[PDB]
Parts: sequence; C-alpha cells; structure tokens
Amino acid sequence: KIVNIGAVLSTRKHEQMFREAVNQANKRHGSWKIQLNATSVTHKPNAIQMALSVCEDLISSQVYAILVSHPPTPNDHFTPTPVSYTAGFYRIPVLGLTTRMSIYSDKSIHLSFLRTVPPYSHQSSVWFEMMRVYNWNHIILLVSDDHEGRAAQKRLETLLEERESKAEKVLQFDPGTKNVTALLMEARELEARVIILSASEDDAATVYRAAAMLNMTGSGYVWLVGEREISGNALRYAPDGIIGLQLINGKNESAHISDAVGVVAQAVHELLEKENITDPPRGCVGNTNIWKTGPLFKRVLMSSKYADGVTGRVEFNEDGDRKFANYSIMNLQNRKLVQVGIYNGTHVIPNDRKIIWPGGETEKPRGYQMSTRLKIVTIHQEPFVYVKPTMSDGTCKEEFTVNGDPVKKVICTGPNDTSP
Amino acid sequence: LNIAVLLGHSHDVTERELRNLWGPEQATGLPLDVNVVALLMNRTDPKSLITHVCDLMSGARIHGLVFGDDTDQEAVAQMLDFISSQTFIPILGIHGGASMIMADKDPTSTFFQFGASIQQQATVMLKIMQDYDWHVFSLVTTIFPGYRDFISFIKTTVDNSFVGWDMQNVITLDTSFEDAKTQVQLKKIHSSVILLYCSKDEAVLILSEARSLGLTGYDFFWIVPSLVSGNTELIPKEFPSGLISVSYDDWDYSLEARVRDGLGILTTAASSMLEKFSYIPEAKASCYGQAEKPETPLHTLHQFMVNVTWDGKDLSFTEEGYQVHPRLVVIVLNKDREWEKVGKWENQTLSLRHAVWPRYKSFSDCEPDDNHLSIVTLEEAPFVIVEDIDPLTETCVRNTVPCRKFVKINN
Amino acid sequence: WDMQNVITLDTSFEDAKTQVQLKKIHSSVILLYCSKDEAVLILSEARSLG
Amino acid sequence: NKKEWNGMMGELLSGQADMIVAPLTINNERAQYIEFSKPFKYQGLTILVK
Ligand SMILES: *[C@@H]1O[C@H](CO)[C@@H](O)[C@H](O)[C@H]1NC(C)=O
Ligand SMILES: *[C@@H]1O[C@H](CO)[C@@H](O)[C@H](O)[C@H]1NC(C)=O
Ligand SMILES: *[C@@H]1O[C@H](CO)[C@@H](O)[C@H](O)[C@H]1NC(C)=O
Ligand SMILES: *[C@@H]1O[C@H](CO)[C@@H](O)[C@H](O)[C@H]1NC(C)=O
Ligand SMILES: *[C@@H]1O[C@H](CO)[C@@H](O)[C@H](O)[C@H]1NC(C)=O
Ligand SMILES: *[C@@H]1O[C@H](CO)[C@@H](O)[C@H](O)[C@H]1NC(C)=O
Ligand SMILES: *[C@@H]1O[C@H](CO)[C@@H](O)[C@H](O)[C@H]1NC(C)=O
Ligand SMILES: *[C@@H]1O[C@H](CO)[C@@H](O)[C@H](O)[C@H]1NC(C)=O
Ligand SMILES: *[C@@H]1O[C@H](CO)[C@@H](O)[C@H](O)[C@H]1NC(C)=O
Ligand SMILES: *[C@@H]1O[C@H](CO)[C@@H](O)[C@H](O)[C@H]1NC(C)=O
Ligand SMILES: *[C@@H]1O[C@H](CO)[C@@H](O)[C@H](O)[C@H]1NC(C)=O
Ligand SMILES: *[C@@H]1O[C@H](CO)[C@@H](O)[C@H](O)[C@H]1NC(C)=O
Ligand SMILES: *[C@@H]1O[C@H](CO)[C@@H](O)[C@H](O)[C@H]1NC(C)=O
Repeated sequence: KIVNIGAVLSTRKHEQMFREAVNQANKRHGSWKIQLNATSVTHKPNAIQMALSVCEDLISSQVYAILVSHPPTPNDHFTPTPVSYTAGFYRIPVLGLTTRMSIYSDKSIHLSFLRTVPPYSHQSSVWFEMMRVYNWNHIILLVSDDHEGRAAQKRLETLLEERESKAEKVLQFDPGTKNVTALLMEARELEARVIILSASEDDAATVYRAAAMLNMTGSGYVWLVGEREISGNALRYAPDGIIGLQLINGKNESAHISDAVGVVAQAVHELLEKENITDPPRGCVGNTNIWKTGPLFKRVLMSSKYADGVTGRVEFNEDGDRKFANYSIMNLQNRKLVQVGIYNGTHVIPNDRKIIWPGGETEKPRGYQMSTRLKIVTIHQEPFVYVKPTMSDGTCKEEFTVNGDPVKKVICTGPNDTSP
Repeated sequence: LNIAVLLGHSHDVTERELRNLWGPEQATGLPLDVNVVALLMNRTDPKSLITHVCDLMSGARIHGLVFGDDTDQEAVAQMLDFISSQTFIPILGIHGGASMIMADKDPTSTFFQFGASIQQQATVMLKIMQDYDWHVFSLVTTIFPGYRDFISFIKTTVDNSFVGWDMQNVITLDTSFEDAKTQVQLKKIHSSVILLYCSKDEAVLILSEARSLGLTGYDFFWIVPSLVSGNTELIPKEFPSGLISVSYDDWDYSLEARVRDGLGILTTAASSMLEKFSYIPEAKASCYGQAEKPETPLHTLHQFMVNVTWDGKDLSFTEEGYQVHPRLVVIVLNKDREWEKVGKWENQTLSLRHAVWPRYKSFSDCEPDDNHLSIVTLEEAPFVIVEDIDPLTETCVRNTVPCRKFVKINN
Repeated sequence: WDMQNVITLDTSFEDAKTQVQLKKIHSSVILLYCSKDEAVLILSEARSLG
Repeated sequence: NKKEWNGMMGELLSGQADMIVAPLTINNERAQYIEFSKPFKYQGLTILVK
C-alpha cells in the first residue's frame, strides 16, 4: 500500500522541493492506507553509470512514475534516454520534466514516456497561427539538423495541408557547416521574404553571421525562429527585429515538479478505480518479463484532464506531448529582448507593446516582392523559335521582313549540340 | 578482431557448434587475428545485458557484437540502440526482439538489425497488390505508432506509381473502440482489399467487428504486416482464413546461417578496411571510471560497410541503418488455420509460387457459393490475342484482362 | 424502370448479412416496405451506412 | 523508383524557369500538376508525307 516515485533530478534543494511536493500530495486524498514514497538520484559523469544507478535504484525501489530532469550540463550532452529505455523495457511510466527534443515523438522508441512540456514542432503551430495574423502564403523553411527537423517539416506540411498552401522551398543540409552562404543565395531568388529557421546554437550563429553580410536582414525580410536561436553566440550574432518564441516557465523547473506531482497523484488515485493492480518486478537478477498494466496505465494517462496546478490545465495528446501551452512572442530590439505578444492554447494575443521590424517602418511587411525578372524558357521549334548564332560579337542584326517591318530579335542563351 | 556472439535461446543450439562454425568457413585469415567468443544467457534483463556487454568490451577489446534472442520482446533492442552510443562497437541484431525492427536511430550509433523496415514491407505489400491487379483499396489505421509515416509512405508510393490506384478514405481510430464512431468508420468501407496497420491486441477486436459487420467475405481481402501478426504459436480463431501477411521470419534461414552471415559481414568489413586503413583495432577501454567527452575514434566501420557481399548474398546496409535487399516471405492464413510460405522476395522480383490465387473461402461455415467462374479460352488471331505482361507497369493494360498460360520446361 | 433486384430481409437483422445487401444499394431512390417497429432500426442502420 | 519530370517542366518545377512560352501541347497529364492559360493557337495532328 505504498507508491514509490523515482526522481532523476539535479540539485538537493530541488530534491527537498520534490519531497515537499510529495508531502503536499498527501493532503486532499485523505488518510487512506496508500502512501507516497520518493527516492531521488543525481548526476553521473557519463550516460553509462546513469543507466546503471537508475536501473538498480528503480528496480530495488519498484516505482510507478519516474521524473527525470537534467538540463544544467555545460557540454552538449543532453539525453535522459537510457532511463527511458530501461523503464520502457518494463513499460514503467516516465514523466519527463525538462527534455524537449522531438525524438520523443515516436512512442515506438519510447514506449512508456510522457512529458508535460511541448517539443519544438509545436512551435510550428504558432508558425501557422502567425501566418493567420499576417495572411502570408509564401514561406521559406530553413532547417539545419536532421535529428528532429524532419518532424518539424512534417508538422509544417500538416498545418499547410488544411489550407492546401505550399511551402515554396525547404532546405535540409549539414549540421555544423560554414558554406551556408550558398543556401542563403539559393534562398534569395524567390518572391518570398518570410524566413523560418530552427536549428542549434552554432548553426543559428553561422546563418546569422552569413545573412548579416549578405544583406538579408534589411527591408522586407521576416525572421521567425524558435527558442534555441536567441541564446548564446547566436544571440551574440543576432540581427535585430527578429521574432522568436519563449516557453513560459521553460527553465522554471520547481513549479513544474509540483505540477507533475499532482499529475502523478491524480493518475495513481484514478489507477485504484479498476482492479488487478500489478506490481513492479525484481528485474535486476531473476525477472525479465514486462509489467502488465503498462499500456493500461498509459491509456489512463491518455484520459488525463486537469484544472489544478501552477500550469493549470495540463493534458496529453495522442503523442503524449503537452496540449495548449502559453508562449511568449519575443522581439529583439537593439540587442534587448522585448515581449511583443503572447500565445494562448490556440490563439495569438498581441499586447500593447511596440513591434519593431528588422527593416524600415514598424508596419507589417507584405514581403512578397513580385519577380519582374520572369525567367522565360522555350525550345528550338522550327516555325516558332528561330535560333541563330552571334552576328558580330554577341549581337544580332536588325533585319527587315518582306513587308517593311524590322525583324524583332532577342538575346537568348543556350547550348550548341547534344550532351554526349 | 575479437568478436563476441551471445545468443540467448530457448531452442537448444549448442555453443560448441557455434564455436566450431568458423572452422569449415574461410579460415584464411586476412586479419592477423580473427577470434570469436560464443556465450549464452538465460535472463535477458537489461542490467545483465549491459553487464555482459561491458564484460565483453573489457574482454580483450571486442570490436564486434553479435546478439540474438529467443523471446518476442523488441525492447531488448531498444536497450541495444543505447549501447552502440556508448561502447562504440558495431552491433548486429540476429533473432527475436533483436530481429524486431525499430524506427529511427542516432548518427553516432553503429547498431544494425537483420530485418526490414516498415516502408520496405509496405513496398512488398503494394507489390503484391500490383501483381494481382487489386487497385481499389482502403486503409484502416489505429494509434499504434509509426502510422502517420505509414500513411505518408503509402500516399507517396501511390503518387509515384504508374499503377492507377483507387484509394478510399483512410480509416482513423481513436482508442479501444466503443463501436460507436469506429462503427461509422468501418461502414465507410465498401471496397474489396483492406490494408490494416494496428496492434496484435486490437487486431482481434477489429477483425471480430469486421466479421460481425460482414467485411470478411471471400470477395474481400485483408493484408497486414508482421508487426501486428505475431509468431506462428498464437493463431486466434477470430482471424479471417486467408489473411495475407509479409514477414522476415524465414525458417530455412535459421540461426546458424544468421550468425554465419553476421560473422561474414564483420570479417569482410574488417578485412576490406584493413586493405584501406592500417590500425583497425580501436576500442573503448571500459564502462567504468570516466568523465564526460568520451574518447571518440576516428575511422569506424559505420561509414564503410555500405557495400558488403557474402558469397553472392546482397547483405549491404542502407545509410539509414537497414538492409538494402532484405529477405521477405509472403504467407497466408490457409484453411488449416496455419501459415504457409506463399512467396519469397528476391532483390526486386516478387517470386510467387501460387500465381493461381485460390479463394481461401472458409471464413465461416455459411457463405454463398460459386461466384468466381473458372473460364478457359484459346488464342485466335481475330478473336483472342494474348500477349506478354507490360514492361512499364508489370500489369495488363486496362482493356486487356489477366490470364495464365501453363508453360512447361521440357519432357 | 432501371430497378435493382429486390433486397430482402429475414429477421430483426444481425447487421451481418443484411448489411451487405444494403451495401448493394448504390442507387438513390429506395422504396421501403416495413412496419414502425422495424423502421427505426432500418433507418439507424442506413444512417450508420451512409 | 521515383517519378520525375524532365525538359521545360523540369526547369520550371525546379524554379529555374518562371513561364513556359513555347508551342505547349496541352494534355491532361501536364494539367494535373501545373496550371495553363487559354491557348493562343488551336492546332491538331497531321502526317507529313513525300
Ligand atoms: C522510502 O524510500 C526511502 C528512500 O531512501 C527508503 O530508504 C525507505 O526504505 C522507503 N520506505 C518504504 C516503506 O518503502
Ligand atoms: C562557400 O562560401 C564562400 C563565401 O561566401 C563562397 O565564396 C563559396 O562559393 C561557397 N562555396 C560554394 C561551393 O559555393
Ligand atoms: C550588400 O550591401 C552593401 C551596401 O549596402 C553593398 O556594398 C554590397 O555589394 C551588397 N552585397 C550584395 C551581395 O548585395
Ligand atoms: C516558478 O513559478 C512561478 C510562477 O510561474 C515563478 O514566478 C517563479 O519564478 C518560480 N517559482 C519557484 C518557487 O521556483
Ligand atoms: C481482473 O482479473 C480477473 C481474473 O483474475 C478477470 O476475470 C477480470 O475481468 C479482470 N478485471 C479487469 C481487467 O478489469
Ligand atoms: C494561458 O494564459 C491565459 C491568460 O493569460 C490563461 O487564461 C490560461 O489559463 C493560461 N493557460 C495555461 C495552460 O497556462
Ligand atoms: C484563449 O483560450 C481560452 C481557452 O482555450 C479561451 O477563452 C479562448 O480560446 C481564448 N481567449 C480569447 C481568444 O480571448
Ligand atoms: C557550334 O557548333 C558549330 C558546329 O558544330 C561550330 O561551327 C560553332 O563554332 C559552335 N559555336 C558557336 C556557334 O558559338
Ligand atoms: C541458464 O539458466 C540457469 C537457470 O536454470 C541459470 O542459473 C544460468 O546462469 C543460465 N546460464 C547463463 C550462462 O546465464
Ligand atoms: C563494393 O565494395 C567495395 C569495397 O569492398 C567498393 O570498393 C565498391 O565501390 C563497392 N561497390 C561496387 C559497385 O563494387
Ligand atoms: C536482381 O534482379 C534482377 C531481376 O530484374 C536479376 O536479373 C539480377 O540477376 C538480380 N541481381 C543479382 C545480383 O542476382
Ligand atoms: C527443352 O528445353 C530447352 C531449353 O534450352 C528448349 O530449347 C527446348 O525447346 C525444350 N524442348 C521442348 C520439346 O520444349
Ligand atoms: C514433350 O514436349 C513436347 C513439347 O514440349 C510435346 O511434344 C509434348 O508435350 C511432349 N511429348 C511427349 C511424347 O511426351
């Protein structure tokens, strides 16, 4: 008659905050014989002994819900993935806290993993809704990383499928390259100026440093990025007037801990409704089979609906992500972050603040400059397209017709013979 | 180099045969040292898995892992995908859950599986539908994962085909159904051929509703992958007798040929890299006692074994981490409520033993009879002209009808 | 009269074999001969069948 | 095993061109992917013989 909860968490003070959230979770459900015990673990210098300490501690603990959060590492190591793999072997449910990569979009990779923070692909939702603000229909997508940018491209095409509008050009390329000037010059020559970017820190810094010297930050250009593109050396090289998005309480983990504790509390006290309550095995030495009500309790988590907590209404989708998070539409004004709007569950609310664009006036840029250089193509047709070589030096002769009318010629280009 | 073959099996494959398997093989030794260590394990829990893998990586710097499994749980390979990200060892998955196919990996992972992706399997199923001229189809999709990619691959396959498909509305399902909205979704179906991508638990309920809704006539057909149809040991009574499935589980290609091909791929990659690069053995020291930023190697076999051929076998691997020309077997659920090999798949050609397609009519014991009329004819120059199959579509053109000619070899 | 062959029923229907007979109806105009006790089930089925 | 379009539609759908000004024989297949204008010339088919 106890419920064990494993907290894979960073600091001892936030461990005490987690234990206080466990203590506060015992209030509204009475003095029933069920109890809530908490076991916390910390960092390890790699991903191997993370998996080691996590697997022995969570097998010896026999937990139900697992809360994992390790942002603060100075290296690029980020993955809480072996904890999710170890639990998803036994289908033990994990509440991820502060991981945001879209590789958790596949439940085949993560069988018993749910999180109450949305991944970056849901930012594309705002990237549709902002188009609804400005009636834009020709966008330029720019994606460096292929680890998750295929999912963002999928989400953007899904959002454009309902209106049946087309993205004019998408770009997938090398993570961590220096020759993105070719990418930007190939992206220059369209009628669209709305540019959408989602990358890492150094890739964003590279394309900012390229596009600043390539005159693609002035009038007409629209720069719409995500949260990872306004920090670090990308923020150091950031062009002004850029529109970005920010998660409200994205780095605030402490209230998110208590919100997840309330989610676990209502999930457990809904789990006691149905019968055949199963127990976590001793999977260290002796037990290899999975836990029985894994998909059952996961479907219980699919029926989650909340009206309490600091975040308030938290709800899981069909992919186990976060529904309806408020965002902060931020703007960069003279290398200072300026709040210029908020994002509802499904709506965009501009505030009374001033929106400053990277170009000239602060009006909204109708940045569809129609191409006056309409590139005409044809073929050598004998009655219609007479093709002659150069007359004197790359020129033509103003000949006359038989009826007193000069033959109108034009300087075209083309090959001479066949390709083999 | 040092190569470990750990095979957790319930079927008794003895370890001494696995050790002496290298004997009659190519013992010419293009590397100076080609050593194998065979192991068994009767408990495949992930603690012991990581323990034995770290023991083998500490076991004289083993540069290649060969793992199979007898149990039917794919999540073992879900652990193994992590292990390539740390041990930096080329790992091949042989049998069981190691042979069960996961979707997407990491670029810093040298882990590979003997099997076939779901898109290659859908290509094989649509090749079946091409070869039997079944064009009017539907698509029943539950919330079992990979389903949106499955729908997208079918749509991009239809858009890139000269077949002339007739896709009906893609049937979507919310959850474990109350038979209220999914009732209407199944009653949207009135076509013949139905594709089904669901789970093994929900397949019995969906096909039981389809038998209740009369969607299991012998005019109709049902084609599923092996991700929903499990092993041969569990065949429920609710499945329609005639269910076409596509699986990688060959029985002629048993565990001995599997580990022989795995050792052949590993030694071929190591030998061909030895003729390109000099100092081939590069291994991690141990799983214990290290900080962050692990000592990454420079020349690995991940960027090298794109081409490999073992005595004619196209065992090459894709850039995404799957087989280029895998081995697939098309089976049906015959009248004896079992699974019989209908056709194996070559590099491109769908070899079909039964080009005659029988009815497999015994779905219930109460069905109407004698609707397919077996009709014979004869070639005459102004009446019946019979030509070969078209090379562009591998399909008879729209005014022509399919037939078969019984062509013998000799006397 | 371009008349399809007569779709008949047997009992308070199982929604197994009469449903296939209703799926034979790719026509527009339907003459229905039944009582009030069965027409609710018939029209609920045809509403379910589209 | 992917469909492709060569020729002037190849240079148009890649973005290298903007407008095909040519004796474009209008057919259903090219109408399924791009849009046309009303034809400047009405013209059938014939056989050149000696
Ligand atoms: C509760 O968890 C703590 C974790 O340190 C453990 O020491 C203790 O034995 C547990 N108590 C029960 C009753 O499970
Ligand atoms: C790489 O960038 C440089 C500087 O912009 C440019 O001169 C060069 O042409 C680019 N490389 C290619 C292959 O275009
Ligand atoms: C960018 O702008 C500067 C001054 O506005 C000009 O000298 C330079 O040629 C421009 N470069 C390009 C590629 O347009
Ligand atoms: C997180 O939550 C509150 C309210 O969102 C925020 O103002 C504060 O910075 C954080 N509070 C704590 C206790 O961490
Ligand atoms: C619980 O298990 C019993 C078998 O002991 C079964 O009869 C019953 O239906 C189950 N109840 C559920 C799954 O709600
Ligand atoms: C988002 O903000 C609005 C108003 O600012 C509030 O009504 C709503 O409850 C918030 N939703 C969440 C999930 O925080
Ligand atoms: C913000 O969201 C809430 C809840 O979804 C709802 O009041 C409405 O959709 C939005 N409010 C507005 C647009 O004033
Ligand atoms: C094109 O080819 C012809 C004959 O093949 C040759 O005489 C001529 O110099 C070529 N170059 C031109 C027209 O620039
Ligand atoms: C095989 O199973 C037995 C259990 O009967 C176990 O004791 C033994 O350790 C297993 N063998 C290996 C190599 O693990
Ligand atoms: C096959 O592999 C060899 C190395 O083993 C490589 O040199 C060759 O390019 C590959 N492809 C072909 C078509 O031979
Ligand atoms: C691949 O398939 C073709 C059938 O078109 C066959 O002719 C060829 O021999 C096959 N390749 C090999 C290596 O057998
Ligand atoms: C027997 O097979 C050979 C194959 O080379 C063929 O040429 C010959 O015509 C066959 N004989 C008969 C009688 O069909
Ligand atoms: C042998 O085959 C040929 C044609 O293949 C034909 O005469 C007949 O089918 C056979 N003849 C005998 C005598 O078996």
